[PDB]
Amino acid sequence: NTVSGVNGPLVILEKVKFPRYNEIVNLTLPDGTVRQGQVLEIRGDRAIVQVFEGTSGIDVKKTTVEFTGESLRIPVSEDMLGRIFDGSGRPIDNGPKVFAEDYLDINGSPINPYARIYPEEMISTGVSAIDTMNSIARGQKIPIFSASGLPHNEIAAQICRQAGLVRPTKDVHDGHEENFSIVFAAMGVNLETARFFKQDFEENGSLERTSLFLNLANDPTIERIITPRLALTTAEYLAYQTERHVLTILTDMSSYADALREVSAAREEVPGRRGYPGYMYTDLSTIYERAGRVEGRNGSITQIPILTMPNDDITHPIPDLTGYITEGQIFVDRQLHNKGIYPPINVLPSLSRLMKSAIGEGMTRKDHGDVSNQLYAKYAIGKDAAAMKAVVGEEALSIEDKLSLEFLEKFEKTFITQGAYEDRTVFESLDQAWSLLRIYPKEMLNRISPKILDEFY
Amino acid sequence: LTTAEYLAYQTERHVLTILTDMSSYADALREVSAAREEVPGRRGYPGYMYTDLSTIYERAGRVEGRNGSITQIPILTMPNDDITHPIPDLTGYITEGQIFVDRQLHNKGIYPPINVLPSLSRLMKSAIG
Amino acid sequence: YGAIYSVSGPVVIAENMIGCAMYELVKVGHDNLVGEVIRIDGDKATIQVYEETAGLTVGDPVLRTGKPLSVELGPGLMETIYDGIQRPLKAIKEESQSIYIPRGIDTPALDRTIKWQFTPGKFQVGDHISGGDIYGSVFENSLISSHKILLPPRSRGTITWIAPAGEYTLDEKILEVEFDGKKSDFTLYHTWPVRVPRPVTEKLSADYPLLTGQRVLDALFPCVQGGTTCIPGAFGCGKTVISQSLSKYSNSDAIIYVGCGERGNEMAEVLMEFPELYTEMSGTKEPIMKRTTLVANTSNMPVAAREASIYTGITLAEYFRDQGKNVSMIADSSSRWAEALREISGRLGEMPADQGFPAYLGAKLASFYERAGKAVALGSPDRTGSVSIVAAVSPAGGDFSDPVTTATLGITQVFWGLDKKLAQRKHFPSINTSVSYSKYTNVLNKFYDSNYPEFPVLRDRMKEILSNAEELEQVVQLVGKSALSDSDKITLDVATLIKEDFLQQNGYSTYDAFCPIWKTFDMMRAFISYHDEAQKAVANGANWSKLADSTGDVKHAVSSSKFFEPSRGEKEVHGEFEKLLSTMQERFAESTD
Amino acid sequence: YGAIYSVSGPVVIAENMIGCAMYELVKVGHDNLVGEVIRIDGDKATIQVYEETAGLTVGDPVLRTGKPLSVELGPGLMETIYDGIQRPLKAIKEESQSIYIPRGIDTPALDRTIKWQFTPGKFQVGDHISGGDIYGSVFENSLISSHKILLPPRSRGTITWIAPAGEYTLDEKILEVEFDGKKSDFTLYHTWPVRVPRPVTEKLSADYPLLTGQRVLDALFPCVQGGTTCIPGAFGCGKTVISQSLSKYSNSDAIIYVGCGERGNEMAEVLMEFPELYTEMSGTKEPIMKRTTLVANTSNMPVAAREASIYTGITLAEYFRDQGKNVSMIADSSSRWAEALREISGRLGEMPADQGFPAYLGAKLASFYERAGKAVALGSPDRTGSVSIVAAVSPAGGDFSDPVTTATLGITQVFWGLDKKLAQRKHFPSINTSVSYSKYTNVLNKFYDSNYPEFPVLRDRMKEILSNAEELEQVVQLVGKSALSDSDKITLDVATLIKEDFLQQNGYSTYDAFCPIWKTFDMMRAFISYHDEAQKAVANGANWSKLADSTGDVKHAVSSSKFFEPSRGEKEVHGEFEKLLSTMQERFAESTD
Amino acid sequence: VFPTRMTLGLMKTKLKGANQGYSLLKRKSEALTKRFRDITKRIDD
Repeated sequence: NTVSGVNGPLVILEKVKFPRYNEIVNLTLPDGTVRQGQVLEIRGDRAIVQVFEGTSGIDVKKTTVEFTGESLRIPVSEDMLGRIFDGSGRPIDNGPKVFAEDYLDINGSPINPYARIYPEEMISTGVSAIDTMNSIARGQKIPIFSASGLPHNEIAAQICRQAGLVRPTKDVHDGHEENFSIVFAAMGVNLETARFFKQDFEENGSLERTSLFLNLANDPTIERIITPRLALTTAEYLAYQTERHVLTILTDMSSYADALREVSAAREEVPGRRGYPGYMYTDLSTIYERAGRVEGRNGSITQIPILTMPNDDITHPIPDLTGYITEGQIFVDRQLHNKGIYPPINVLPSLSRLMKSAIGEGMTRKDHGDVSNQLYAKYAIGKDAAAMKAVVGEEALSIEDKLSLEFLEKFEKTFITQGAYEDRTVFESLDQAWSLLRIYPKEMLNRISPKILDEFY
Repeated sequence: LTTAEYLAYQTERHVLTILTDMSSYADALREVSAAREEVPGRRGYPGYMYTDLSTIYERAGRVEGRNGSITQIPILTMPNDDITHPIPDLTGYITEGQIFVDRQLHNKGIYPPINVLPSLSRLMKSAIG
Repeated sequence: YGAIYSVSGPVVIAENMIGCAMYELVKVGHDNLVGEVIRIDGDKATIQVYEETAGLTVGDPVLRTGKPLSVELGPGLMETIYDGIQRPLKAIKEESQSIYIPRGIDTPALDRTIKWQFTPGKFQVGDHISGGDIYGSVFENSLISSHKILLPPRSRGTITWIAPAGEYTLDEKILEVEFDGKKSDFTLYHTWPVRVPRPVTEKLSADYPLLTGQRVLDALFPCVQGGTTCIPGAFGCGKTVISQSLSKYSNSDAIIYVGCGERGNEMAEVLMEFPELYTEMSGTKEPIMKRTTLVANTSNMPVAAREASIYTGITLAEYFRDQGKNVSMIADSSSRWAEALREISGRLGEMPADQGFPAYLGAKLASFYERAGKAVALGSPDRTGSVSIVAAVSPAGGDFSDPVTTATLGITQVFWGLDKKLAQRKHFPSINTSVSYSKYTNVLNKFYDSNYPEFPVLRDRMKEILSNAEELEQVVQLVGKSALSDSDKITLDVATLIKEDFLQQNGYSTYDAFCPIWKTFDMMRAFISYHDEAQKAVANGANWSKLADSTGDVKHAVSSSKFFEPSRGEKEVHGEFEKLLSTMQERFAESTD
Repeated sequence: YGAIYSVSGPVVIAENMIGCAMYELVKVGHDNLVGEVIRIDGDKATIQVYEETAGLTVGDPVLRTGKPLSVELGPGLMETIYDGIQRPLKAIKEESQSIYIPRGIDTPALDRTIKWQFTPGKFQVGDHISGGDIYGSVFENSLISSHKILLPPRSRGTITWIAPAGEYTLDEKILEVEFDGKKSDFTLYHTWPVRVPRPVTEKLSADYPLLTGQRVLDALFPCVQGGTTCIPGAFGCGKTVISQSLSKYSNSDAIIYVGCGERGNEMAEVLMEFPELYTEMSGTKEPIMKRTTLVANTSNMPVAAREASIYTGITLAEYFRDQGKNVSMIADSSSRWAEALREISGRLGEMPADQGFPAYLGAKLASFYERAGKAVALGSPDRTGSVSIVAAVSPAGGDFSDPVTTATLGITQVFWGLDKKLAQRKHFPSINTSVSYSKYTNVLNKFYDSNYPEFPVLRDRMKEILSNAEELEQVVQLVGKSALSDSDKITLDVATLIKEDFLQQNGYSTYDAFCPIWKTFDMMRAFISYHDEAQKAVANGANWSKLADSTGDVKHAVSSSKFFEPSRGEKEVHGEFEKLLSTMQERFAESTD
Repeated sequence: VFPTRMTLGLMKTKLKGANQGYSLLKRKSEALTKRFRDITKRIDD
């Protein structure tokens, strides 16, 4: 029909009642430009659409509507790596075209087949603090919690690039037997960021390794929400049909959450805690549910979402929600970054509750998990002692505390300090970790089972 | 309370009525009026929460001609553990003093675990026998 | 029958409804999605459709089933996995080639494929029967009949026809009931709306031991059979971990696990782990699972399944209790259930309360907990059962004042904590005594004293030690360890040891092994003994250093004791714990003079 | 055309508005006030009118301008003071006897009195010409590159009429283009809606700095064109100074100054000061003002102009980027642009997010940052130009934890921490090495190493030395300076020279606050050679007192380094530094032995 | 954890207390260190 009105990202159509929920419609501007949207609400003889593309210039009887008569599905192909796409279901970059062999829905249940069997295969990042203290699995979800003084993009790229070199070393070990694929999606970040990422992937290896979805900040909030959904379709097909392990790097996850926030402000929808939607739980879930092993059980989708915290607080709604849902927490610290530690990952609150699922034992040691717990415990004591060193001085602290202050300093500067291309095998990391444990005496290492301490020291 | 008024006034009983738990009453007030014209006050608790309260306090007190009395001891649970919250706050203005419990004694193991510093009755000197 | 008027978000409005009950189950559209009638405005009934909608047309058909969202209670609930909208998940895998629910599937409530062996009751022809009576029984497990076939509540009469011993299917008739002619036939399953609690004979006092098998609960604040519990905490809290332990060790004859909107990998883990691991009272083929039924739901899976989870599960529990079983129901988390409501209040356009969660929250939680407790089973044989509810919640960023946690705490009588600082050092779950209480503690100690342990006497000193430890620690921080007295040093050490050896359930070889109330008691005898003898010693003149180095071996032993399997002399008193008692005695004396 | 339905506040709704776009410029009433349609409900268009809707009865006519609200891009920008939606303030002073624009007074965006000399390009009639190709140019400057006239972006065709060389007015046509009949006429300016980003050939990352001419910017963490940067606010006792100095000392081709919503004391100061001050590269004709184009809004100006302010400035910056020029956008302050959003929201009835600031805030900032950056300019022979945004973000809650600051820093890659105590004492600029960072460091340091400086070695070392000095200073307070080695004392001695010369610069003198990028590198060279040599010499047998007497003359020179002239033979190689190096090596043999 | 209503009144005066107290403790330390340097020299003599 024709546009009735427009109030923000919501568009009021006066139409007829034949449309179905999320059925595509195309808005024909008087310029003769077509932009796409999907109906968010339908009522009798009228619709509310949210348009992906644009949010202004929308007329009345000079404008027209046309129905596509297909509710939105993403055209998925398995020849997607190396190929440049834009976050809009097609490239607007003029990159190699998407093609379709299935079109798969982004609602969060197309044909979805996931974990009835939990991850047991270890996948390494080449970084000790990640791998040893928390571990990463063939379905693991780990949030990178970052800040406005940390460079989020440099760490994001760091984890991805080094996990591509380690992952074939692990294929030979028989941790794997199937392909590796990267799906990189950037949604609504700066130009400066976008360019940087592409440059990073090229240096380490190639861009044949990865598939790229690029979405620009100048493009709307409505576009931004569809951008990860496009990533999900890509990854699920690859795992399902061609038994490939898929690694998704989703940047920026915070970018996506602010978008949700905008479609409740310029909607009449009342928001929940701290101005973030009440139905914020469901929006976030959609990304995280579509993870784990994929049917055949040689395919998988593994997630590393990248969150930048704006206030850097742990009372902000985004970091909290994400944490309950995700299988691990990786906290990256501004204070380490300042001191000259790269990567500057603080493990004080980094925790996995699904620690068993995260570790490996058939392509990693059984001792891996036992040592990690002890290390974490001994790091924590070393932090309690650090605060006490400032207050009390060395004028009353105990013999035991002194060992823990030394351990803390040796631990930051050796374990967490690694070259920009220097990759550590998980077995070598144990040897490093054992050096860290070795200064404490056999009565301070009392919590650990006697069997392990007498065996390996 | 209507039943207490019958005994106190017709057959001259001293009635002690215990009304537990005022927190459940208060909650009920909030859930209703989410579909009337009347529309809740401060923090989603009714602004007319005070009117409700006052209907309970109405049938309490000394009785004319001195046939009996109804004395009332309500039990309020502070849900956030602060008395700056609506349930203690409105109720406290009506009431002639308050006796507030103590969190700290409890942990120690004491019973009854109340404290005396937040507890004061103003009409103490004149009231007593 | 009805015709869709509008779909605005997951909310659908359909005209041509002359009726419909509250929360009536419907199949909406040609797709046949789940719904319930929340409200009615005019002739147009607003029905929320809670299975994901990306393609429902206006003027699609609306079919009323004619009764509310309900559950089947009948044979083959055990070792059979279901959703919160009672669809068998296994049935879906085979048919659909969609391991999880895809958009638009309609699979019946039970398995009508598995024949079951029916034997007749003490009620033969011409005998009166009434709801909740044992009309018969079904063999389900290798050791016991799980599902006692009950006449449903709100049915009555005399039995004209009792089917004989043999195999039958679920939809075939097996019972005929006389009361105003053929009142109806009955089938093996019976139905019940899940917003109605099941009626009991009487509720009975809660004062009987509930052994959850975890050292840390037994030591500090045990639960009771009939219990209600709140547990907060936020990721790295060990809640999945304590569920798995809880299912293995649990003395209850049924455990019902409720996944309210879980990772999916978490559900995949617990499912695999029950048949991989062995039970403590023995279990022949899928050992732990024989006692376990899963209601599992993931984070984006239907909002109805997630909302109904606590009611589907509590109804199951009440039915097992009416059967005469002791049930431990674990729900994890009620907070994820609370998000389902936050979402419901926005969509409908009803006004919510604080934090954008509605005010009706408080009633709905309370209703769930009150149906729990210990009771005398409804039905003529008469038995004793319990439903002891352990309900997990999550703080909003370290804020325990958020409506969900405060509400649950309102209703509970037992509170068990969770401390973030202590989890970082790996001590989860982390329960102290300034974030936790139990009203059952007083009666519970009286019952344990009887059974053998000295527990009440040791419990009081144990509480004190922790309570003083915290306060003494604040002085170490600010002033330094230079303002302490020697007895206060003692309180600090014994405390650090307690933190590790009970609260930590983290491995170092193997995740820790079944520790009973008896085991737990021995640990307490050794820590409390250490503290008394040491303070005497310092009081009476002696070095701190001499005393701590000397305890040494004994400390390593208690740490690792829990990894070793129970019984090492006996369960009651181990030889390993017995011997330390002598060692302390020998040390105390060397020290004094 | 439309008729006014309601005027409720400054919001006016009008009926009978068809083919009304959603950014449509409209003129309300008989008076012709400026307004723009934010929303449309039905037949009725909801307009925010920026000027007073006093005297406007219901029934006045509403006349569409027939196109969105646009800004004009072309000759005669420089040396003009403008509104937030580009309206010459200067032109109102001539006519009205007013500084500001009062209600019912609108005028065109570019002056039509002024005529400029149009010179044709390399294309003639019958040539096909494409979007952004250089059709001609205007020359009216001699100090900087002028206004090179492009064919309007997203416009193609064959040129029917190319006007020959001669003076034409801005208003007057100089082009007709053949593209499906007569495409339209075009003029010397082009209109572009400002809430749409201007295209360029492609955008690139930044890599290319230019003369900042303030030593501290280059030295502590380099200043780059095509950058994203946060500078703290101070409300005109510190904010004003750094802004005035950045405009004056930076010899970037253009500078576009935007005052979003300022005190009015600051607006008043920037306009009077620009012709008065001298260029730092030579030339008169109102020195700095000739390079400057100003958008100057006090908070008193209409709220849509305050919101619009940055958008119009950014389009301006983007236009000059296609000519191939390096631009500094100096915007002050985003907190004040943000304040406008908050106001406009409450008037509409929009529900905001945290602290009363909308949710349009975070996406509008992200969109804004990306328009700014480095790009290869559009037009056939191609050049490189840049747009560098330095945006101040002031207190908006009395802290920097408010939504505007916290959002921006995140997208931003650079923070420069002004120091209040030093600022109140009138050292400008005085950037703190503790709070500050640049994530541009790496790529840039490699760029200067290419060009000729030893820059990576010196910058990194500059930072370490100062960080180290805070930590050694603490050892002097508590233990004493006498028990510490000569080496440590030296680490501090050098840090004090680095602090005095660079960081404590006074923008009230030009031999103390203007030196080229090479000159700034030569000074820093001088201090580093001394640190190493001083530590080397004390090790081989020298003392702090001995060292100080011995270095003498070179130490005095380095102290006196800032007072020296920008040249000595060249402004790129300062001969006095190159010879200083020799005097240092000769001094080190003498001192040590 | 803590009240959500009028923690601001008690907390505000604490915060001020702390920074004010800190400044003051620094002057008392400065005086104590001031005398200490002097007596160390006098005592050796």
